[PDB]
Formats: sequence, C-alpha cells, structure tokens
Amino acid sequence: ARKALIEKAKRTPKFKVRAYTRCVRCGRARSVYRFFGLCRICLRELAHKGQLPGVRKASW
Amino acid sequence: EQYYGTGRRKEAVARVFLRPGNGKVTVNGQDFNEYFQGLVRAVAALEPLRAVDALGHFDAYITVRGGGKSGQIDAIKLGIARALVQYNPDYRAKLKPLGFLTRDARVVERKKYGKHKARRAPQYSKR
Amino acid sequence: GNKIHPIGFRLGITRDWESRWYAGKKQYRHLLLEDQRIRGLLEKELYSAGLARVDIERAADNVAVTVHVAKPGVVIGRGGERIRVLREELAKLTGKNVALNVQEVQNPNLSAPLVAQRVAEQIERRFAVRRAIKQAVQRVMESGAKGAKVIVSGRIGGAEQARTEWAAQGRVPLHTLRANIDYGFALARTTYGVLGVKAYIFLGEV
Amino acid sequence: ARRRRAEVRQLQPDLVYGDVLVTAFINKIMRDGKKNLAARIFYDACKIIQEKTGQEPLKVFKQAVENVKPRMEVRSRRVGGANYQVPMEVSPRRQQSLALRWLVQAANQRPERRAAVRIAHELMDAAEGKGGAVKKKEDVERMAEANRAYAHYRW
Amino acid sequence: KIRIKLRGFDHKTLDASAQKIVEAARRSGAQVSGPIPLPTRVRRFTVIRGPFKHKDSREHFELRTHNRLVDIINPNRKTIEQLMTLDLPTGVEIEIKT
Amino acid sequence: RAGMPYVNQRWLGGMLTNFKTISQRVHRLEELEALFASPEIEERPKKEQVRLKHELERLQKYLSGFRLLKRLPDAIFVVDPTKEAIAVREARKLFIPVIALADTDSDPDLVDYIIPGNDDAIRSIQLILSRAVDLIIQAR
RNA sequence: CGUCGUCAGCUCGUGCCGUGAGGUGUUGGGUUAAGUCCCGCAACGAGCGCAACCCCCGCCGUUAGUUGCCAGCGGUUCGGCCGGGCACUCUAACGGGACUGCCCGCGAAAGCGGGAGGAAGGAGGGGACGACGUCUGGUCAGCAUGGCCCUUACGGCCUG
Ligand SMILES: [Zn+2]
Repeated sequence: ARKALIEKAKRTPKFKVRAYTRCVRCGRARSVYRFFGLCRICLRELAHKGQLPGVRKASW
Repeated sequence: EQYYGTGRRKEAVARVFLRPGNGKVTVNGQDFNEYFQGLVRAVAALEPLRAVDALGHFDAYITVRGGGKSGQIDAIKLGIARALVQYNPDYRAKLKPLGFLTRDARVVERKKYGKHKARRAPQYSKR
Repeated sequence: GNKIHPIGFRLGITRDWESRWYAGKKQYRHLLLEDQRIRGLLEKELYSAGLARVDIERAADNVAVTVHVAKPGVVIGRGGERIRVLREELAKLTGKNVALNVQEVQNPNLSAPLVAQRVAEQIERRFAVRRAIKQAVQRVMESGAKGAKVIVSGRIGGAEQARTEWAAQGRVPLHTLRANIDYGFALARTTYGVLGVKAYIFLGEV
Repeated sequence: ARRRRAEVRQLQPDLVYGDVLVTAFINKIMRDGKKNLAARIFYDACKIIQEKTGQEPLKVFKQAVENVKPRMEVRSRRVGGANYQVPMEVSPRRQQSLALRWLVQAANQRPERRAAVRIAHELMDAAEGKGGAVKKKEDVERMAEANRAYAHYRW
Repeated sequence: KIRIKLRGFDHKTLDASAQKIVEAARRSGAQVSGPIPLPTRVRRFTVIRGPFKHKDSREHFELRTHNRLVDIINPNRKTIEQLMTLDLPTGVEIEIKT
Repeated sequence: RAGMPYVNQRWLGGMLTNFKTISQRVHRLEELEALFASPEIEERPKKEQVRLKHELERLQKYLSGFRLLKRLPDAIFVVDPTKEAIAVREARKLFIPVIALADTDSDPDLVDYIIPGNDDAIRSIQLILSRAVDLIIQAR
C-alpha cells in the first residue's frame, strides 16, 4: 500500500494479465471484492456504518 | 370423491388424493412398487391406511417432490394420515396415539464457521 | 470485551441506512465510490458547521444530498453564497446536478456524533478528561435522553501509559434491539498521539 | 450428565417382523449410514437360517440374543492410583446392548467371504451355545466372581 | 400486455410503490393482474472480523434484492400516460416491458 | 372497615425510615395497574405481558393496604411487639406513638400505649380489634 | 480482534448495623441454562449483565398468481405442451399459534410427576447477540498515528 504501488495499478501495464485490483479506500491488494471494490476490513467498517444500502447482518 | 392431504418431511413435500375403489396406489405417474424399488422402509408409508383397515377401498394418487427417497416416504405417510382424518373425522381419535398426525420437524443444522460441519471441531494435538 | 457496532446491529430495525439508493452489480461500485468521495468532501468542508449526518439518495441520474447540521447559519451565510458554491463544487465532482439540502438538528445535545466531536475538541484543547466526560454525560442527560455514556480511549494527558476513562448515567441497554441507541465516534489528534471518543445515547425505546 | 438421566431413545419397530429388537440389531449392523444395505444383509441371513434351520429365524435370533446376555461385568475403579475390577450386575438395557454388539463383532470376525453368511452362521452357533460371542461372554463372566476379593470396593 | 418489473433493497418501500402503481392503474379503467412476489436474490459475504489474523471470526453479511410484478392488461391511453409519470421512491427501480 | 392502612403479609425493612423508596414501589404498582387497564397493551408480546402480570401480582400481594399511606402515619398498631420488632424500632426512631396487644413474652417499655392481653387465641384478637375499629368508626 | 467465556457474575441509590475501616443487599434452604425464580432474613429497589425484543426452520390463515402449479373439464404431436383454472405445491408480505394456558395428584410457594387437546409442551431446534475486567495478549505489513531514522536512496521504474 505504498503510494507508488497504488498509483501504478491505475494504468495499463502493457498487458491485460498484469493488471490487478486494489481496495479503493485503503489501497490493499490482498482480499478485495469485485462487487464493492473494498477489502474485507473496509467492507466490514462501511457495512457497520450503515453506508452500504441493503447490506445487513445475516443470521439464518 | 377426492380427499386431499399435504404432508411434509425434511424438505420433501407430498400431495395425496384418496378416492373410493379397489385400492391401487400410484406415485408420480408410476407404481408405488416401481418408484420405490428395493427400499425396505417403503411399505411404512402405507401404514396409516392399514391402521384403519383401509388399503382395500382407497386408491391413492400421489404427486411428490423434493428431498430424498425416505423423505418422500415419510411425507406420503403424513399425507395419507391427514387425508384419512379428512375423510373420517373420528379417525383422529385413533390415528393420533400411534404417532401419525405429527409433523417431524427435525431438519439439517446449518454449518458453523470455525467448525468442520455444524458440530464437529477441528482436531488439535501437541497441546 | 469486543462489543460490536451498535448501528450495524440495528440496521434493519430502529435505524436507517445513511445511503438510500439501488444499483445492479454493473454500477454498484462506481456509485459507492462517488458516494464515498461526496462524504469525504462534505466531512472536510462542513466541519465547523456542526455536521452530524450525511444522507445520499438517487432516483434517475440524480443525487439528493442531505446534511444534518447544528448551525445551518454557518452553512448558508449571506444570501446563500456558501451553499451555492458548495453545490457548484459537488456538481463539479460528479456531473449529476446534486440537490443539496440542509437540516437543523433539534437540541444538538441529543446527537451522539456531535457530543463525541465536542468532547474530542475539548481534549484537543488540553481540558481535564474526567471532568469533560462527566459534564458531557450530565449535559446529555438534562435534555431528556433516558441514558448516556461517554468513553475516552487512552494516552490521557501525555502520560506514558494509556488508560480508558469511562462514564455512564441511566440506562444504556446495548443488548436490546428496540433501544434506539445513538452512537458517535470522534478522533482527537493531539501532540501526544490520538484519542478515541465514543458516545452512546439511549433515547427512548422501540 | 450431572443433572439429567439421559432418557433412553425409543426405536421404531421393524416393518417386516414388527419388532424393536430386530431394529436395534439392524442398526448395530449398519455402518456409514447405509441402512437399506444392512437390512438387506439381515433379511438375507434370516432366509439362509430358515433354509438351513427348520424353525422360524426370529426364534433362533432371539435365542442367540439371550445366549449372549451376560449378568456380571467388571468395572475399573481408581483407588490409590490402582485399577480395581469390581464385579457388577448389568442392567437389562446394558444386557441387550452388549449382546447385540458382541454378536456383531463375533459375526464379522468369521472367515466366510459374504456378510449374510457370517451373520447367519454366528446367529446359528450362538443359538446352539458355542462360537466367538458366547466364548467372549463366558470370558467376561469368569472375569467377574474371580476378583470377588476386590468386590468390597463398591464403586 | 404490459409488464412492470420492480426491484429494490428495502421491501417496505417496494411494496408501497407497487401498491400505488397497481391502485392508480386500476383507477384508470382496465384489469390489473396484481402484485406478484418473485423469489428474492441473496448475496452472502463472509469476512474475518480481525484485521490481522484469527481466521475463525467470520462475520456474515447479506445483500438481498426483492422483486415484484404488476402486469397491467388492456392498456388505456390514460393508463399509459398517467404511468411513466409517477416519481419512484429513493430505492425502488422500475422496468417497463411489452 | 376503615380508611386505615394495614400490613399483614410481611413488614419490609424500611417501610418507615426508607419511606420514599417504598413510595417508588407504590407509584410503580399504580402505573402498572393503570397500564393493565389501558388500550395500549396490544403491543408487548404475550411473554412480556406474562412478565408484567407476574410483577403486578407480586406488587398487589405485598403492598396492598400500604398504598393508602400518602405520607407517614400518625400512629401504629401492633399485634405482637416481638414478632414485629423491626416495625416497633422503626416507629420509635421517627417519634411515632406505638399501640400493641402485648403478651407475657414482650418488653412493655418500647410500647407507649399497651394492651396487656393475648396475641394468640383468635377470639382475643377479634375482640380487641373489633372494639378498636368500632371506636374508630363511631368517633369519626 | 482473540482469550478466560455466553462463564454468571460486576456494582450503585436510599435505609439499617459498626467508634471506625467496612458490612448488609449479593449470606441460608430449595430450584434453574442463568444473581432464573420461591421462601427465610434489615433491607427495599435499581444499572451493566442472564432472559426477552430481531432473524431462520417447524403448523395454519388471509392478500397475489407469472417466468411458478395442475385436482376437474375441453383440446392433445404425449410435452403442462394448448385453451383454461389458480383449487394444491410454491414464491413473499402481513398475522394467528405455546403462555405450566387447561384438568389429576403433590408442595407453604417456586415448581415436580402424569393427562387431554395440539404441528409443536414446559427454553420446540438453530443463529445474531460476548458484563466490570484479565492477559505490557495480536496487529506501526489493512488504515490512522506520537517519537526516531533515510531522503543520488532505506525513494522510484524495468528484465531475470
Ligand atoms: Zn480497504
């Protein structure tokens, strides 16, 4: 999550299979979600805030 | 003419219609001895009939869906019990004690996180 | 320990989402990202005003931003210059002609975010922490508020060792769903690190 | 259990023979959840018994059940960091449980290639009064009332 | 011969919107099929609670979309023109089909 | 058979010295019994209603009769001043006159106005209390 | 965030006892999953906890019938495929139902053992939910952040 690495993954890396995804909030590259574009931690944080519409705690 | 019962058991659902006649049972456009071939417990489904000394008058038309074979068997049993109770309301006086009118409510427990399957915990050694 | 967020616990019942819009899988992430940008911008801009909450809505390529502020006088100003330029800025951020709205919170002593913000400000002003917490709790309790509780994180008064201060008054039943508990967190950046101020306000039932 | 007394599970009677002990034996045979296969094995064994032995298979099976019913078990008691084999009188519940169990292991211990044959042979032999199961029961019995000296540790 | 497909995250507002759609359409003459509840679609997200380790934490979240259907028959000029005008709530999305 | 209050279940420690804390219970009882006779009880699912009913039953059982005290009494009547020693001590502490139906196993000093008689023998209690209540009624 | 631990505990107000630190409550008997209840008792209550409020499953009602369904009838290339209905299964909204509520015995009461009735019977099965606190517990490599350090390299591109 070095500023350089974040600013590097935002371009066309000469190939399609060189590009990857990062958390749009914290720049984490590990465990992001396609649907949200957030890492697991940011997903949990924003879900608790109530800032994700229709996202609620599950209990089945 | 027609007496209808539902019955449910562990994700299986049945629909049973009872009619007067010689007592031929059919399931999903097949025969009860054909649909359930080799399943020992199959006959158990027809137990609530012969309890009232039926199985000589009532033809059964059964449409069943969902779950596994045993599931349909128990669903059929409960359905038959319900249909018989509808036909002769006093049958409830004698079907209830033998445990036919109860809907068995035990279903699959959901898998829990941190466990292998819903109860079993991961092994740890060299404590 | 390790209590869970009192808002995320009650999202379905007794609380409402801050963001209220629908989007398919195609466009969910983009809308959420621009939503985060809007929230960040408004947090940065309207600090002094006494902001408590930001609400976002979408109908059809339309945005309806609603801002809850203790002093809307600060937000608007003379002839609505500030609000106008703010609308311009927000629209420049996202080409969707946002329709900004400003609401005044009744009795800003009943807003947990505001209470936390004020106590954080006091901490940054090198106030005594214990007295500040006691006064804040009393102030909240005087304005109805069937219960109140305020927590300050650690690293009190430049002491080497960190410690939690804690003070409550009344009923704060964190375990009951029909509690309508208002929660507010504020970060106080001080010369000797950072302090976390949490505030719970138990405001009626169901 | 420290409070409750673990109410005994009431099994469902068998369909073919209308018996609960038959169901218990069927369950005891059953492994890895394949009930149908176990019931097939049991019924095959029953028909083999009817073939090789004149009278009803149910009678022979029951006869074997009582012929492998012990009345004296040995219980390990930890006194002074030593194990004491106290004789005890097995409750009818435990009697039936141990009978069915021992019958199953004794059956499966046989060299016959097919399961049904092994079950039939074990049942027949236990009805006669000889075999692995009855031998094991006799060994268990004689283990008790031999440590009768050790019976004052009531446990 | 016109189909009204309603989607949304909140079922209260979705039900309310469907009620107004069907009511207004009914008032404009012809027959209404009626609000048809379709099976909801649920996405599940399982995330470790801890930010570093303890992979046995596993908070669960669900995002559920609800579905409706209205299916107006015999569309009037008034029915159609009065439709495509009513403003949707904050959440509800609508689709018009033939 | 008078406007007078009574306590005949159990003398709670602090009915007099801790009067306000018991007035809280009185207020709770009255508000509970008002709520039960209210058209607002359609909420609070059946189990909650059951809990409230249990609470009201207990409150009605213990603080029946005590409810009539708007303030501290101007006297007290005790059947046995040894069984009810706590009541007598509380009455002494607050400068309240004490009337008792004392018997052989009692200390006369702690009682201001004493009736030396029987505390068993239902007939004795009946006679004394009936006479006292009749005198109360007549002299009103 | 983990852990003791979903273990049942941690305290406060007024009153009372003690010269005082302090005690009482919160101890005792019974019972419970539980500081959950009953009785006794100078305590009477309350707050954070337990429980309940929320969700899923189990039974039944209504509202609704397409893309789901097919008992009766009419087609039928044998396909619910057609016309039909929407009865049944189902889908998803709102409610009902279970509370020792009703009888028998027992106990001072909490409650216990049987009995109907009921889909379910005494916590109906599962989940979310983790007290004051303990561990100089884990994470400066999710993020933020005080202090120290490098800033032609401890920064940044590229091939292997
Ligand atoms: Zn992130």
